[PDB]
Amino acid sequence: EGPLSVFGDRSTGETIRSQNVMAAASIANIVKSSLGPVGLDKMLVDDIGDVTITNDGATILKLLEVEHPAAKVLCELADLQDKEVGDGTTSVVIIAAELLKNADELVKQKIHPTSVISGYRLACKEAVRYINENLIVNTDELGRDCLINAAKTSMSSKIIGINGDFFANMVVDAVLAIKYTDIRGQPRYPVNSVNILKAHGRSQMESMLISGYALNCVVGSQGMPKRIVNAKIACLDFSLQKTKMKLGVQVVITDPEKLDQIRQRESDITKERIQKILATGANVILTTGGIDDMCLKYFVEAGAMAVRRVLKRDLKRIAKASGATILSTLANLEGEETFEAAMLGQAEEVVQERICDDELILIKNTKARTSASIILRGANDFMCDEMERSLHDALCVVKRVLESKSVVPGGGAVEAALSIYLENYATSMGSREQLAIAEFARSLLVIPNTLAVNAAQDSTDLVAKLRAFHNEAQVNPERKNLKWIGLDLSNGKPRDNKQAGVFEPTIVKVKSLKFATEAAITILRIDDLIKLHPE
Amino acid sequence: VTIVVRGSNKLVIEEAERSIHDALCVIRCLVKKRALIAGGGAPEIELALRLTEYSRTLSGMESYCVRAFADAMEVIPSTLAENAGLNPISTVTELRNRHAQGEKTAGINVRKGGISNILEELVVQPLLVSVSALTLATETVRSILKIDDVVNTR
Amino acid sequence: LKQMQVLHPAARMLVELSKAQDIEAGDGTTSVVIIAGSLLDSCTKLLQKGIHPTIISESFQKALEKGIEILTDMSRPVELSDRETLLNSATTSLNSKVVSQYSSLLSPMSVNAVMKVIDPATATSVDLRDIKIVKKLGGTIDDCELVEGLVLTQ
Amino acid sequence: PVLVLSQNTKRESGRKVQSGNINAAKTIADIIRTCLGPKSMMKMLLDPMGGIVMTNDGNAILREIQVQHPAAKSMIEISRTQDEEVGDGTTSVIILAGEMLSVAEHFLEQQMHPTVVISAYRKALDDMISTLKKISIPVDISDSDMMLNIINSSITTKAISRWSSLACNIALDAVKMVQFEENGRKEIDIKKYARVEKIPGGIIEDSCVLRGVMINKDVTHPRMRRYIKNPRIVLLDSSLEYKKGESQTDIEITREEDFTRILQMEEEYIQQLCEDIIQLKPDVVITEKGISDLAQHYLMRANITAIRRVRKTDNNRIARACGARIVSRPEELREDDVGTGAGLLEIKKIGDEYFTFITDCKDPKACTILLRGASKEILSEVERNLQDAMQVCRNVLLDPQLVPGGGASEMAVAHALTEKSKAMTGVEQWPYRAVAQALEVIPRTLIQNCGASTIRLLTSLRAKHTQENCETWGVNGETGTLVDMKELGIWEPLAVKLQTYKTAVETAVLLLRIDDIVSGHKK
Amino acid sequence: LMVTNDGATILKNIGVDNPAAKVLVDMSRVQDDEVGDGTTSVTVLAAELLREAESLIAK
Amino acid sequence: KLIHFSGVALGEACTIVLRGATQQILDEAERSLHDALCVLAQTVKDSRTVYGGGCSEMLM
Ligand SMILES: Nc1ncnc2c1ncn2[C@@H]1O[C@H](COP(=O)(O)OP(=O)(O)O)[C@@H](O)[C@H]1O
Ligand SMILES: Nc1ncnc2c1ncn2[C@@H]1O[C@H](COP(=O)(O)OP(=O)(O)O)[C@@H](O)[C@H]1O
Ligand SMILES: Nc1ncnc2c1ncn2[C@@H]1O[C@H](COP(=O)(O)OP(=O)(O)O)[C@@H](O)[C@H]1O
Ligand SMILES: Nc1ncnc2c1ncn2[C@@H]1O[C@H](COP(=O)(O)OP(=O)(O)O)[C@@H](O)[C@H]1O
Ligand SMILES: [Mg+2]
Ligand SMILES: [Mg+2]
Ligand SMILES: [Mg+2]
Repeated sequence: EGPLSVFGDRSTGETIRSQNVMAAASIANIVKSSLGPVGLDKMLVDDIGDVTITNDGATILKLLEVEHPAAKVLCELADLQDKEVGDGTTSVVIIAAELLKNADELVKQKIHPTSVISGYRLACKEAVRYINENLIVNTDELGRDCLINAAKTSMSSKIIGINGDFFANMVVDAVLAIKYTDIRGQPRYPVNSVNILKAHGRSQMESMLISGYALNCVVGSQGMPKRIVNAKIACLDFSLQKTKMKLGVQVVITDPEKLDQIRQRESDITKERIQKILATGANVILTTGGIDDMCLKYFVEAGAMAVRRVLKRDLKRIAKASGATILSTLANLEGEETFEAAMLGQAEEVVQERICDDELILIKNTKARTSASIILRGANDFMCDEMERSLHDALCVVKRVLESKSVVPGGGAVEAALSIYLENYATSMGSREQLAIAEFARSLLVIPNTLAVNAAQDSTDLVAKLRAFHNEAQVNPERKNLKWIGLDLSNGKPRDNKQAGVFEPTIVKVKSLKFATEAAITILRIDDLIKLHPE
Repeated sequence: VTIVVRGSNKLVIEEAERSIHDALCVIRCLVKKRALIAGGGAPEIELALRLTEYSRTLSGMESYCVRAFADAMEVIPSTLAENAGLNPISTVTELRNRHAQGEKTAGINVRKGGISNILEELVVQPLLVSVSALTLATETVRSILKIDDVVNTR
Repeated sequence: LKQMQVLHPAARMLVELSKAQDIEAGDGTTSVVIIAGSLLDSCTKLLQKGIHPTIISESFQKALEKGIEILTDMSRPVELSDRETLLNSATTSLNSKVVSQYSSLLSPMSVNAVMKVIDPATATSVDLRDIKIVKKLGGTIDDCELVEGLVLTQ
Repeated sequence: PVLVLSQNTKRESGRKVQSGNINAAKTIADIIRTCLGPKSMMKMLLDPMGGIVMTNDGNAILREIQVQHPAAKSMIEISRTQDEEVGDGTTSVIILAGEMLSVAEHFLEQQMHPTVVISAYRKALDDMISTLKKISIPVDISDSDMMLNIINSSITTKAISRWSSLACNIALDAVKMVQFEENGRKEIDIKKYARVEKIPGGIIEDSCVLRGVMINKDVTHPRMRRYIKNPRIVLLDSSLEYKKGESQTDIEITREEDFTRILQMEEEYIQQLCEDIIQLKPDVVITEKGISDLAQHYLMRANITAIRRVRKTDNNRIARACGARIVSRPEELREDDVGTGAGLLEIKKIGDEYFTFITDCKDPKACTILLRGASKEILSEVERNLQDAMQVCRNVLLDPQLVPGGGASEMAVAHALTEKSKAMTGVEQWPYRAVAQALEVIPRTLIQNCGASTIRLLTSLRAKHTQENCETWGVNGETGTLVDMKELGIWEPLAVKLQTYKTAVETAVLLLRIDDIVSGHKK
Repeated sequence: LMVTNDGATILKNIGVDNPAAKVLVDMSRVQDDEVGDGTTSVTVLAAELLREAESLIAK
Repeated sequence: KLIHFSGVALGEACTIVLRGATQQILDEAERSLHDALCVLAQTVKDSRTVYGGGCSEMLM
């Protein structure tokens, strides 16, 4: 080159705008075949041969290697949808890539993009205001029916699709079992406080819900008992090993006769602590730290159960559920050490079971509060991992519905209505912005097209029928009931989705529109690029 | 006082941060020099128009140099009229015409697409921005003209 | 200009020039480069006409002084108790960035930050180290807020 | 210099992928389908370290094979889930999976969406389970001669079938002994308490199951006794040796009498240990760690016998057999932790090497199976066969049900499903029938290995089952004639069949939900 | 990068290698540390003396 | 922000603030001002001067 010696490659004009659109478009095409109940799955084989099967949109993109900056923006777009909501991570990627592609043709025609950007923002703001007319009140619907159907709808297009009724009952029961009562009047449903365990073996229809808690640990020693019919659980956070002076303290001996008493105290301080614990009636001991082999003997003779190397987060939930209190030391508000009986947990049973060649621990019927855990069974490990990711999507959907009592129809009824509304509303602007708004309405129409294409049907006839039905709902307000016509993919016909039981939380459609528009605007504001060579 | 900035990407957040940091600096300048001036390229067209009339007063070799300095100020008002998709020659000719027969607030109006009174559009900027920009520019150019040779050292 | 790695020795003084305006004013960091660019461009014609460079440097300084007096006669005083003027100044320096849409929310916030840091009676300078900007992911730009207190990350 | 988007990642899609996975699944089945039936031949495998695995086990064949293809990795994995779950049926599960996956491509090429097939497959699985439970046979575990026929019907297909009458007794006695009810009502049949020991030489007719345990150790000091009749035994955990502390200790000595006194204090401390053990008057001392030379001197004085450095896996078996429990600190040694349930202690020589025996227990809950034979390779195949038998017997004791073997169940299920599909209207009718017809690959494989006509024998057997009460008719695997299973006497536990059908159906569902492959993305 | 007019700063940064040129650089550095001015005049004068000296040798 | 001392007792030392547009001007200004301070300090030590502008060279 001549001027601007930068030691790098720069591109300007139509060169970088077209290149950015293709980079964004290619990301959508990878995951376009994973949307809808007729969707399929993918493998992702790394170099070392580890296999992974999933259709979860966020998981796929996180596992790919991308270096084009216009595409990396979309990869974290799906990641953000996971944290904020947890569902619809594939719908957002498709929408964002369609907004860019449709806006690019507007810019090739001599339209200044700042006019286009303002057109997009107005469309997004008006769409969210309109979406508060298609609201369905949760309490108006049956409490159990709305939760069950919402879980079933978000469980379709997965490995456990037709097993919905079995799994939807498990999912709702687990969520209602962790309901928390909080400040003034706010309830709380902290999902991911339910422990999910995987173990291959029998079929998935024999996966069982546990009314209590489950630990992936085994008892410390063989001689110790392996079932307690009335547990007095004590939770501890410190190791039980032979004591040892701190690093600052040294031991110097000038009278040999004192050596014998010195060495006893190392093993005798720990003995006294154990007897304080066992004198109050504790049967089960749980510890995050380790336990020396000598300390296990005292539990054996007293007939008590003890476990070492317990995860912190597990101990927090058991202490909350069983009423016990986590201790990092024994000292009290005075000098000496005490261990009262008002600080013990209580559970109805502790059993170590056998599940396909290994063992784990079950705690049943905790009395302070209720807690639940789920064990999943499958043909092998790859299949077991798939239900786990496919169950986390079900837990999040139910939690969002309970917190916010409002759902919207699925199948594409939302996009079909919005496309009709925006096209009619843009005719009252009377400036170059109507062009941008009209492009927004057409871009939303990609979702119903993608669903019908994957089912090997006529995506032109079906979508044309919807636009006729939703039009007759906007005008002629006697037929206003026709704003719930959705889409059926098995028979390729329209059907009333509200009565059919297809529901999605509103916070999915609402948040997806906002996030997609922001990612489309930031990419649209780039006209040139500068890349510096590696040093 | 503290401000919390949100966003959807790390790229958007940093650009949102820098934009806020300028809005803060504009207010700071408004306290150091309690003066306001019209924007939209008005300070530059008016600068060029009066310098042209000033050059005719001078005689000799100096008159040419001030004329070159006068015409250099036309770059900015043309640049704004170019990025908006207008005809740069037509706009600047209209601007210099309207500044030489009266009003001085006339400037480019992107919303309307032509030239109109600027203060009716509520676009202003502090005086220190225009003065400091000009002063630092001329000091650098006078420094560049003193250079004569380039050599390579260790 | 900082992020790019310019290699020409005379192109490495423009990056420092733009940093000079940033320190004193915080705005007009692009415009000052454009002005400095056009002054040097107009110099190539004069050197061909036979002008010695020393004459050019002296003549520009003559023009710079005249430029100062035209701008000063064009300005207008501003009183800090006038809130409307400050908003129009802040939103004008803010509608040139990506957050021009969200300026209807940020512009009243920016002025509030400055008015809660200084005393308008004896304000001769503003220190921006008492205003802290905290960056947090998630949400959109429309969720920013001003906190009249302390925010801790840990 | 170059512009890229994904940086060296391959990708495939379309109908090539669906046909690619199925063709890979069938190839694995073709490797193993020669190892089914009483006429099955063996295979020998070669390992990276130079050993030879001459085996007939279905799982054993596959775990020594390296395959790149993603589709094949699934088939290898479900092989070991079956073995870890029910221990038997690692070959019939693979053959079913290939056939259930192969009769599906017929529908795919007729433009049928996979989700239509999947809903049909899992719908046929429920009727498969219900029909199996209908024809189940209840068994009485108190009948020994009935339990011998169950185990015999599961090892007639292996190498020990020559010594079958011996093998059933070994497998049955061990499982009948390790059964243990404990605190609460938790009944278990754990299998880390049934050690299998191999010693080359002798003859295979010298194998026996001991009432106790065997140890590959010998007495520390030769003067110590080697033959005791009724030993009183104690099991320790710590070491009888003056070891250092851990609290950053050091000794400063400034007198003539401090160096010697310190040394004498270590011998008094050991004498404190030995005297405390003697207080309980035992005859045998077993410890996990070393024993100082001084400690042996005091112990041999009191006519004790000691063993050094026994693995923790062996103390737990001894503790359960004799009746003692392990005690770490001798100061807390009592009379309730001393084991008096032995009946002999003997140390023999088996080919220039010393063994320790503890047999004739009063009521042991741990056993040690002793095996003799030609060489390591043959005995390696013996224990693999014995493990299957002991896993077969356990499943009967937890779910006392039986179903006919030899292919009788598959035809019984096939008939029931087919008669039910003609009440079904819709496109799912066709996949619902092809899945049922895929079960007949079990009798067909048995016929071909026997050397008979697979066209004539199978059509006669299908016609047979069409009648009202003939559900127990199967195929004899040695002559090739349809015989009733009541008289021949072949049965297998209900748990084995249920897992075989469940695993086979679910794997076919997994690989039918595939559409594309992405590779080489380097984590 | 630096822009300078001083005659001693320039001669310090230049990487001369001719043995006779290193003598001229050394006087300029010393002169700067002595009175702080005239670094350019000393080197020009010390060079103009040698320019006339070569003509005299040719005679 | 810098600490300001005003109305000092002796004042036998001082500070000088330099301003400019580029780092090249600031360095050049500081280096140029070093020449002036030194040559003036020599004049105070020995206060006898000789004319310049070529008047001195032509005389010798
Ligand atoms: N029974 C159904 N009929 C029609 N559409 C459905 C049905 N079940 C789910 N969907 C549609 O599937 C879409 C997204 O489902 P999914 O494949 O999980 O993608 P995402 O990752 O966006 O959740 C939703 O827009 C919903 O309308
Ligand atoms: N609404 C407007 N109409 C016309 N000109 C504007 C408007 N807003 C800002 N400008 C112009 O933008 C110019 C500089 O804006 P900016 O892009 O921030 O460059 P700089 O970095 O030099 O400040 C100013 O000269 C100002 O006149
Ligand atoms: N004597 C026999 N005659 C006919 N079939 C038999 C006989 N013994 C065993 N079988 C059949 O062999 C099948 C599988 O046994 P096996 O060869 O051990 O393979 P796997 O147990 O790995 O499936 C069983 O279904 C059983 O019905
Ligand atoms: N205004 C002036 N008129 C005439 N001669 C001058 C003037 N200013 C400086 N000089 C001359 O310039 C000469 C060179 O000085 P200078 O440029 O600083 O280089 P040096 O490093 O040798 O001092 C001096 O001999 C001085 O006499
Ligand atoms: Mg989804
Ligand atoms: Mg600006
Ligand atoms: Mg078998």
